[PDB]
Amino acid sequence: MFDIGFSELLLVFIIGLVVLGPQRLPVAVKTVAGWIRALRSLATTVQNELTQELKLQEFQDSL
Amino acid sequence: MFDIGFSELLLVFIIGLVVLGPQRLPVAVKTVAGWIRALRSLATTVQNELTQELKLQEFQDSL
Amino acid sequence: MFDIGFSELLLVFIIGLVVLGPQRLPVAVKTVAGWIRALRSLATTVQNELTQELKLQEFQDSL
Amino acid sequence: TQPLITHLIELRKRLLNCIIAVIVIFLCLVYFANDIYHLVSAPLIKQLPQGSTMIATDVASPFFTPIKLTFMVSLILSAPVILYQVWAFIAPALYKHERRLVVPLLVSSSLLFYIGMAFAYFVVFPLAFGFLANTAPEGVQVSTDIASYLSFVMALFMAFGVSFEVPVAIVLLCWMGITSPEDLRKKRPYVLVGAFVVGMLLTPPDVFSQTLLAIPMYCLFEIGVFFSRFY
Amino acid sequence: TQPLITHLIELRKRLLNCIIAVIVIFLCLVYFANDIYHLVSAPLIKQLPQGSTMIATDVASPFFTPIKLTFMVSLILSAPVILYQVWAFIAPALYKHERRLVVPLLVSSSLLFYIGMAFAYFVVFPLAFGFLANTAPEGVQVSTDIASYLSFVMALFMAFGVSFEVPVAIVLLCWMGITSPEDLRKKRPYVLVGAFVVGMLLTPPDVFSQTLLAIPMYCLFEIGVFFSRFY
Amino acid sequence: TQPLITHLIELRKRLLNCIIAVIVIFLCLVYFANDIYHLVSAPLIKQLPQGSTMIATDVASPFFTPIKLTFMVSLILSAPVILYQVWAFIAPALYKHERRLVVPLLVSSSLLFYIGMAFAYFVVFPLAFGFLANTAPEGVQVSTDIASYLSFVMALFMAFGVSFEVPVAIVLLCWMGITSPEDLRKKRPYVLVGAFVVGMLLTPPDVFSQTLLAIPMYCLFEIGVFFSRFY
Repeated sequence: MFDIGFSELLLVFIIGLVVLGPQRLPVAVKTVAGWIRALRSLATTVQNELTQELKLQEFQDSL
Repeated sequence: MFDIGFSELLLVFIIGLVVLGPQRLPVAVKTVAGWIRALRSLATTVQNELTQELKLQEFQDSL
Repeated sequence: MFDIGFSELLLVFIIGLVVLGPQRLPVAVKTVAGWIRALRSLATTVQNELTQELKLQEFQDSL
Repeated sequence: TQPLITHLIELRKRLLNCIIAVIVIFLCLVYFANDIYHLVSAPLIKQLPQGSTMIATDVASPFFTPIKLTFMVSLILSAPVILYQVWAFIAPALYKHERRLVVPLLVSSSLLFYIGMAFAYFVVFPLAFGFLANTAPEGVQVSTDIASYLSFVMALFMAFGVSFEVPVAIVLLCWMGITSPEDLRKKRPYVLVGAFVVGMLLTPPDVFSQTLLAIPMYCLFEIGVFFSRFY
Repeated sequence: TQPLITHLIELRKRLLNCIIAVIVIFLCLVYFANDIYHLVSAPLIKQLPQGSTMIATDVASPFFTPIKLTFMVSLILSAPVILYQVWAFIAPALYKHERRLVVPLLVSSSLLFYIGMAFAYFVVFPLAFGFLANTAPEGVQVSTDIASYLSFVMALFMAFGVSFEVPVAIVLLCWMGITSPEDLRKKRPYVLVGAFVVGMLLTPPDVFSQTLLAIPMYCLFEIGVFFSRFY
Repeated sequence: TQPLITHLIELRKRLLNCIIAVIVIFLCLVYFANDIYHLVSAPLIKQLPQGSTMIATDVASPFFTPIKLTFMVSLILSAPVILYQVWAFIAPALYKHERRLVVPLLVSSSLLFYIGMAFAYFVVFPLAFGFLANTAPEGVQVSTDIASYLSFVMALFMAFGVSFEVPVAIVLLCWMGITSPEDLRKKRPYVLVGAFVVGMLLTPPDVFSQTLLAIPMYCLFEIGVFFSRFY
């Protein structure tokens, strides 16, 4: 947690709405949300792939 | 955030359990959770219709 | 909050990686994640069972 | 076009006007930053013990804290402007003839905030500081930081301004059509938990502070219910 | 009726008893708020450098900090009452004859908390304050805030009370049936990461504090394993 | 074996080297803890008003704060060592001949951080402290806490070191192939919101601080775009 505040988060919405307007801000939110989706996709892939390397390689040597 | 703490959150559970008891507190939790569902329902609807007004209207003018 | 911070969380990953290595730390992450799953499983069961004891018993007496 | 785009177009304009109002008032009072601080610190300086003065433990506190005061003062001064734009944005949704009643209600809700601050500054601040300053344990020097004093002053100003509005709000709702004293009495247990929740989100992460701010809210709700019966 | 409703009925009663015990002890000691503070601040006052006293940078610190200390003192004093109700609420689930063993164990765990507090107050506090106070850089005046002193004192009391219980807990589990020195030795890497995580959840958000409190836990875990071999 | 296990094996070794470098430098400078603090506090002491000294409101501040500075002094000193290991871990992924260009670039990015720190210490610190100290309101004693001074001092070193890198980073990217002045001009509105977000994650939870750190980043971005046109 990087020192998140209530007034700090409201300002970004207030500053973002004024600077971007109701034509670029929602696109920015979608673009920002797309970055989170990529991080979740990377996290989902890495966690499964890392597990698929520890468990199977250890189990293969047992056989 | 709104200055969330551990002992602060435990007190509401302790105070809520004493004041409400095991007959009104679970209803309060369900009622409060219903408000969160309504906010999520509003957020889910607003986000979709906001995109449905930006992308199509811009794309309709292209045609 | 239990006073969560950024550098504090990075240290645990840094300390965890060095102490555990890339053969025990991912197992620890899976083991820790299993505890969260158990808490959610307990929370899911308790929330539904408590509702099934408050609402049904009150409604049964009405009949 | 179409709704859900023009709404933020309107809200962008209203937000700009609130920003313009805050900045304009702040720039006018930015020169007299210490003068407002002298007025704010006057109740404490008078009641400070002999040999005890105000201190600044932060490097930028001597400059930023008076500037921080002026920004908050502008926010309170521009509150009628901020509340006007919020009402105007929701005015098209209040064409059901409830707009007529809320126009003076918001105006009346503005004086009550200012009367609460005046009551705290003139009646409570001399009494609170006259006791808090001259009650320290033996061997303890009361050197009040000017940064912590501003937060204490703003907390009390917010607390007393909100405190004055609550009984009148309860009476007004319980008067005409919305609520009755019986309904508010049966919601007493839920307000107590609500007071703790509201106080938790308004106080710093300390159990003592939440426990101390929540009780006045329950007390304010109690007298409001009592006063509504006298209608 | 039925379980999960009577369980919270019991927990409500036990929570009330803990609340009543805390309030009753707090009200008894609320009058002597500065007297306990004088006892708490005595180790620091004795070792304070000449010309250096204690200060109060917060407006409400002269009154609330002694009040806060008595509240936490009531919590420690009422800990046997609090622990009794927690045990009683889980007593029906411990009908497997393990109830007999835990009745003295919880009692024996209460003195160890107080012995650690006494050890910190009588042995460590004079030694720590005698060094921390008289080590400031040149030109730095040690003006200790009373509000920050309470947090430092309370953390040390919590740290030493927890510190005393850990070796005995390790020995007791390693004694009868639960663990062996071999098992705890092979879990050494996980305790080190666990110490940092516990340090996260108990120290303020500062990387120095977590790194500084976690090492004692690993050290306390180390000696407990060492003592278990001498069984 | 196979990737995603050897990668963390390599990262574990690189993390150890960074940890060893930090510890080794910290241990060398651990004895001169007050000497560096005297150097750090020298700009403030010179500009401190008559009768105003530095204070320590925390119990362990007289010993922890000089220790804290040395640890974070070693972090800056070991930054070239830290950056080398990060580059080496990503070096196999940069076999596309971009490795040749980034080796001087990371080295060149190291002096800019130090020049910014030197500029703040030698040019800005005497100017800022000479104004901030001698601007307190009447009746306010400037007794700066050594703990709060360290956080203020290191924020400025972080701010100015990052500030020096931004224009050169913009020019270099806008120079060869990555960007053009036209592209960075059409991304001006997004940097303004991005500056507020970056400041929000870097400043304490205070609206005043985020609003105050965000503007310099936008200003630094503005001059960088201006300088890129002069290519």
